[PDB]
Amino acid sequence: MNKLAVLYAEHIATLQKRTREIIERENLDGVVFHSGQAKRQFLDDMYYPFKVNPQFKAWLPVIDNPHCWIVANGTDKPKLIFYRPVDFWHKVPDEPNEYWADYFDIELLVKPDQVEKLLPYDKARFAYIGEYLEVAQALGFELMNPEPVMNFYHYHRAYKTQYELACMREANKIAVQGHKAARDAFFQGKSEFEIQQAYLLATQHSENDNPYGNIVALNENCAILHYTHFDRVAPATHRSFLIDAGANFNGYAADITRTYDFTGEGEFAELVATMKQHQIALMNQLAPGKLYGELHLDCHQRVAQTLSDFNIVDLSADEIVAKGITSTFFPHGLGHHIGLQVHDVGGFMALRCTRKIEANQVFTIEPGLYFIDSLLGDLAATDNNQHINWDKVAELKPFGGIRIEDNIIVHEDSLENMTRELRLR
Amino acid sequence: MNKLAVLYAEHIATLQKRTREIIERENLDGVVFHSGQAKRQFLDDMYYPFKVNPQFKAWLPVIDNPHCWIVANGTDKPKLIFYRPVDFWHKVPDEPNEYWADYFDIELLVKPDQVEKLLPYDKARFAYIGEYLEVAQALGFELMNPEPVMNFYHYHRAYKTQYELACMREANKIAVQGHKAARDAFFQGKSEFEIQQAYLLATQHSENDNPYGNIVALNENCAILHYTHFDRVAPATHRSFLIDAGANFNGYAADITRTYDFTGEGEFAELVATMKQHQIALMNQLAPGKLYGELHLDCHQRVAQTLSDFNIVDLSADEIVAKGITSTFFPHGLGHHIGLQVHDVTRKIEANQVFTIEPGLYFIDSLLGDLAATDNNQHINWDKVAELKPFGGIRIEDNIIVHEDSLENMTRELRLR
Amino acid sequence: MNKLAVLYAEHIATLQKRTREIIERENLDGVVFHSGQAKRQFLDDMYYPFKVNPQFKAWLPVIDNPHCWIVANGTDKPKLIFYRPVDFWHKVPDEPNEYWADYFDIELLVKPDQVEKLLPYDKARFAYIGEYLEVAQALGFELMNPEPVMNFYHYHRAYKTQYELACMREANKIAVQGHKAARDAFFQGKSEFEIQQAYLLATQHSENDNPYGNIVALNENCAILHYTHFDRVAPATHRSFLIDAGANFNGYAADITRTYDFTGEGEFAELVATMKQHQIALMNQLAPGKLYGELHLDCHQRVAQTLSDFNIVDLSADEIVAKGITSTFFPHGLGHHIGLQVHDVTRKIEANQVFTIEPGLYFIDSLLGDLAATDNNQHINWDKVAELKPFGGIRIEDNIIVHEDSLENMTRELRLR
Ligand SMILES: CC(C)NP(=O)(O)NC(C)C
Ligand SMILES: CC(C)NP(=O)(O)NC(C)C
Ligand SMILES: CC(C)NP(=O)(O)NC(C)C
Ligand SMILES: [Mn+2]
Ligand SMILES: [Mn+2]
Ligand SMILES: [Mn+2]
Ligand SMILES: [Mn+2]
Ligand SMILES: [Mn+2]
Ligand SMILES: [Mn+2]
Ligand SMILES: [Mn+2]
Ligand SMILES: [Mn+2]
Ligand SMILES: [Mn+2]
Ligand SMILES: [Mn+2]
Ligand SMILES: [Mn+2]
Repeated sequence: MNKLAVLYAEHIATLQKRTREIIERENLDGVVFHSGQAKRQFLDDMYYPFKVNPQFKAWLPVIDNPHCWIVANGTDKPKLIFYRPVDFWHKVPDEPNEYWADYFDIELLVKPDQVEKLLPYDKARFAYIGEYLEVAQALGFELMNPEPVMNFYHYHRAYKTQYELACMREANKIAVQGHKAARDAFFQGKSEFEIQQAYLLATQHSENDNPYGNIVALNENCAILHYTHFDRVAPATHRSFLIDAGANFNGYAADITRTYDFTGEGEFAELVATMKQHQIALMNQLAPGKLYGELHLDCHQRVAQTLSDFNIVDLSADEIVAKGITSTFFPHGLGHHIGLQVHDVGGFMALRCTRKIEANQVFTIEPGLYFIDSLLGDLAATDNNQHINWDKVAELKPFGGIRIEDNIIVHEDSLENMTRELRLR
Repeated sequence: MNKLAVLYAEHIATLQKRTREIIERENLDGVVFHSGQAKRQFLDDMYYPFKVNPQFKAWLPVIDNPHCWIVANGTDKPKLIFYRPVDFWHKVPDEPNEYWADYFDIELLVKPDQVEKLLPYDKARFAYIGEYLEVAQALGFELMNPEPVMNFYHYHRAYKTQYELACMREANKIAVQGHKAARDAFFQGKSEFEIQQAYLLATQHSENDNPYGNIVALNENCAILHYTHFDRVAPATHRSFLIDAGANFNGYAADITRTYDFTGEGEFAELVATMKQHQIALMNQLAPGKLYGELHLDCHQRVAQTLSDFNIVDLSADEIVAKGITSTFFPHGLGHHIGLQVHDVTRKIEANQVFTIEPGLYFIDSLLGDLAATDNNQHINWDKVAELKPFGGIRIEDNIIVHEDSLENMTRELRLR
Repeated sequence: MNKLAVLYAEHIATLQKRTREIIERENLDGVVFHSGQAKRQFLDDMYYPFKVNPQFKAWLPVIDNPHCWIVANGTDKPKLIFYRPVDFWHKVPDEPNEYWADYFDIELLVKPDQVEKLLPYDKARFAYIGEYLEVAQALGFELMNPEPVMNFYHYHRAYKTQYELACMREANKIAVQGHKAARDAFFQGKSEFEIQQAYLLATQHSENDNPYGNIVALNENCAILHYTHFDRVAPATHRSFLIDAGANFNGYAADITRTYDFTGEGEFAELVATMKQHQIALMNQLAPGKLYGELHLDCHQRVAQTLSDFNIVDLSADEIVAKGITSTFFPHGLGHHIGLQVHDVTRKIEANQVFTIEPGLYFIDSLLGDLAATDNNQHINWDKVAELKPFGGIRIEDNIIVHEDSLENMTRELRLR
């Protein structure tokens, strides 16, 4: 059989159920999900890569097809207007024939402007869920992405079905295959660009195939949080390596990060090691009922406990915390839900210190320690400048920073660290 | 077909399951729910209006019928003993033939005394849930409203089934109709008595149909938190109007309050608009996991803020809260659960619970006098107090359903400004 | 009709469900539970008393039978290999014809070795849960107590099913009978040994039947937390008495502790009454969501308050908790989970869980001596310890079921004070 296919059946049933609750709560005849269209480059004839509407790939693993429409009410079989053009120019895939095809009443669409006769006769009562408000309005839809319907699905999107969890496991598997190849490459001393190419080859992913734009940084670039470029020339000296990169599976994202030392023995190599442990401990705290805010205060606690131990700051943890200086070394959140979207949706009425970690939710735990001169500077401009070992900073500054991020499934009974279980030390 | 009908199924199921968990926990063979009886007036042949046992209508929408009995163990089908006299004096109704009828095994009772026959022969382990202790004892029951069972059912009453929420929506619907007609009557310059008549006609409710005695206050009566009368004569001039009033549907209540300024302008009209903002802002703080306490505090802050911004108290918000002055302008709670009973049976907000959000701001003598004797007296703009005094007070209250994902303000979704 | 009979259905259903949910997650075709075997005494022909596999009885109440196996997946009716040998030397029980029988496909085993014939043909994706590894491997199994499967059931074992709650109620009932008989034996000045025999006779339990090894202590013995021996000879003088004993029902256990003062007046008697308070006060801070750690810290608080009130210590409750001396008069936990195992398999108290709130205050030389070698020696009222030491200590343990709507102290609801 197909473990995935057996899971899918329940996935559909879950979405169907949520579709019924919501159109009732808002008195709708049904919800229409538009996959989107391709965007044309200004004054050109080229297009940007296509990126499906999350709300559409939520139902099925069709992420590379524009002009597809889902119309459902939760009780009847959902309709799938599937775009399958015909023209010798582009290769034509066979009609939908995989396990999910059976769960929809599929109607083939050959021309994007022919969709109206395939849609409901009276559209006034169906909610349009998509980006092209103009096109919907032309077809007769009047309810444009109703906040109530959007927040509803978004709220439940935080609770991953079994098919979703399996999908995400697959995405993690592919992503580590590449996080290791990218590792080897760093140690072989290749450039950021070469390593990035290594990661793509190992994940069999094209650049536009991955969930977000990879961060492949070396030495001081590791401090650029949102580093996007890829130097083509390998640094003179290879010191530090930080790579934030994921992979995709049926529309679900993986979001892993790893920092490395080139040798594996100096101060920095030591710093990373602390972080790893800190990271794993923060990972170990996830449990239904916990408030993210607690793991937050604890991450910052551990940061300060690290800044004090490596004499980066000549104070104690409680004071680095208290005086409020841990944020200039760890300037971002500890984690975020993740699924169909890297920084996934959810939460009571459209990550907070108040939100509660619940079962079947997926998270990233990504604590970090960075030496970001811009942020480092503003610290020297306050009467805290005194309490810091600047000589120590410049001693590490050339390594940029550290980040370790895993993707963890939270079960009612336990934690499943997809990343580490796949053995990515 | 019938939306209420479908949801009812799950209602019964829920109640049946709630019942099982409890007769097992307390080792009972079943629970008996007595609709109640009609109270005769002293020395007279007249009676009081009938008021069904809450514990009884929790199961079905039969609220105008005395001498009715429900006996269930949560496992077997629930047993309904249905009072139904026969005679020419009173109009007799067609047998129970509505959606709910099928979920019970109905036994027609033609006379109150002719009931013991239909009840369980060995009422040893059956608990009697009702007001009529003696009547029960003489029948054979011994367990009288056994506390653990009452607190049990009452705990779970805070968690409404879908059926219940649908009933509540319908009651808010009716109640808003009335609230609109009431507002109209006010502006037409009618009297409290007349505004009240208007309300009853729009809601198609008789006075004894209200889930509670309406409050129809005009001008300074708006400061009487429990104003009971309806003046037959109208005010010389019309300034303010406060109406707290709801309605009923299948035993569920709506509890809605709205305040209005007659001219729509002046300081009071703006104070009501300020209040309306706070009310909505409070309603918007509701969310599963949260402590009502939190909302209570913020409400007092909102009052503190308003008191300062309008120059009622010459102190900053924090100054007004710190000195506990707010409580003399807003003496009651912020809200309560609502359901089968208007005031339904630290505490954390949770899904499927229905609350009222009723911030208020009033100018009450008793309390302003008590304030004048606390020395805070030399901190409040007694001129501004006297200026607004003639308006009485303000209160705005909605009924909100709290879903796991969002809020459903029944009252405002009905477009009752 | 019957009692447990009904609740059992839902018991099976639930374990079935939990099994489905786990075989799939671990990619297993099924799980096999081994009741166990009777261990033979070295070089002899006598055996140890049989002690069933918790994981095995977790399904049905067959705790005295070795060579029994359960094979399930969560979807198919569960498979039961019931060991039932035949021969004139032993009495032969009828075939399993009790309510729990029908929930299984029952295959009788007459000799152990003959088990391979009834077990899964391909044992590749079957997890063996038992302690007899070599026998498993020799049978074909390879998956021996896979950790993620063990941690699964155990996690859920913390949530009892109605049936399981019934069974535990019965256990508490029986235990309380024995706890009252034991109580009287104490006042009648009997020896530890006699008191125990009194407990056993009242609870109708043979020594090996009780959940754990009963602790029956008198005087200074009370300070020995794990007192295992029973004095055959009564104490010269009768001061104090601590008894930690429980019972067994269908595999479920009771674990109650009561401390007494012979005279019923005097420092100790007082100190005991107070402890009783703190125990009831704590038993009341039990509620879904409560953080054990908060209870545990509040207990140590009351302990420090008693150490200060009875002036055992010369410091304020807080300074006592401050210098952490409290850990020398209360060296053990505040409670634990209980169910199929006495010590059942930062944490929050959920509903449908069962806890043993068991606070205590003891005069252990072993620790007082350690404490006297610290600057705290400076604060301790030694002249007071010598006045209590002769009584050993105290411990009041109850078994409470946490429901979502309320709390249920089984022990106390049974009348044991
Ligand atoms: C770019 C983004 C996907 N990486 P991240 O959100 O996991 N961590 C940030 C803070 C760099
Ligand atoms: C009379 C009662 C139903 N109104 P209320 O409880 O909503 N507000 C009170 C505080 C005046
Ligand atoms: C022997 C054991 C079952 N008793 P307990 O664990 O409840 N208390 C300890 C401190 C003796
Ligand atoms: Mn079709
Ligand atoms: Mn950016
Ligand atoms: Mn990342
Ligand atoms: Mn991330
Ligand atoms: Mn009870
Ligand atoms: Mn009153
Ligand atoms: Mn009201
Ligand atoms: Mn109210
Ligand atoms: Mn021991
Ligand atoms: Mn014990
Ligand atoms: Mn114990």
